[PDB]
Amino acid sequence: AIVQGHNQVIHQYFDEKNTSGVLVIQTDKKINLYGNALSRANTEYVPASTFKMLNALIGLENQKTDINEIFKKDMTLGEAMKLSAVPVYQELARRIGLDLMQKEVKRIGFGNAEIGQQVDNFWLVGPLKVTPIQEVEFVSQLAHTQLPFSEKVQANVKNMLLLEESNGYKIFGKTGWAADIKPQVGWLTGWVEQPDGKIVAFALNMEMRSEMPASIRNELLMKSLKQLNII
Ligand SMILES: *C(=O)[C@H]([C@@H](C)O)[C@H]1C[C@@H](SCC/N=C\N)C(C(=O)O)=N1
Repeated sequence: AIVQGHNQVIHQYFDEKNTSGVLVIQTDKKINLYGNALSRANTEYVPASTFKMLNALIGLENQKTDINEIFKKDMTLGEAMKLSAVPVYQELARRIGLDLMQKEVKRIGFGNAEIGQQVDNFWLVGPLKVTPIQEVEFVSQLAHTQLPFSEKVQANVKNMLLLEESNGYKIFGKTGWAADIKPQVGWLTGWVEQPDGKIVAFALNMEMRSEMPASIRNELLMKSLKQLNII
């Protein structure tokens, strides 16, 4: 059920950036693998900023914040979803607390579900790790309102993840970059809502280097989605 797709062209997209990457695509429970390092799909990596999605779900579900709260630029949880915003989501993680965080991460079963003893950095340097296949499954469940959280909480977090609209397609997702571990890990995890309402989920995972532009992840994602006729 998890197979290499028609990967002739996309393999070369990653080769031209001289790095190792995988793109996982999930349609209705069919998963296909693309890129030039397909073994990455079942390899565990720190989630980095992609964990903000689950942090937000947990914080909103447990009424540790709400979508209108202004965190002292002064900004909301949703505004902070796009930005670096280490202070907002670190503050939210401290409000949740280590015990509730570990309980929720175990209930969701996210990755290896281990968060250690420091509630405000376990997603960046370990010990929490997750595979790209696990990330695409998680975000597919979010997109379909199938996670075990309030429907309204899931809708509110989805609304924070809109990256852009084009020609009737909506692209939702979340970037991550673990720059302080070696090798560095880059993420772009999300989904496409096609004009007729169909959902196609993706998880891009690649080795980063410090000279790369952050936009390299979106660049590779968009050219691959176009080649696959997903957009
Ligand atoms: C999450 O992955 C990042 C922080 C919150 O941990 C957040 C910030 C930027 S990375 C900043 C450094 N750039 C290169 N080393 C980011 C991202 O671009 O995905 N996410």
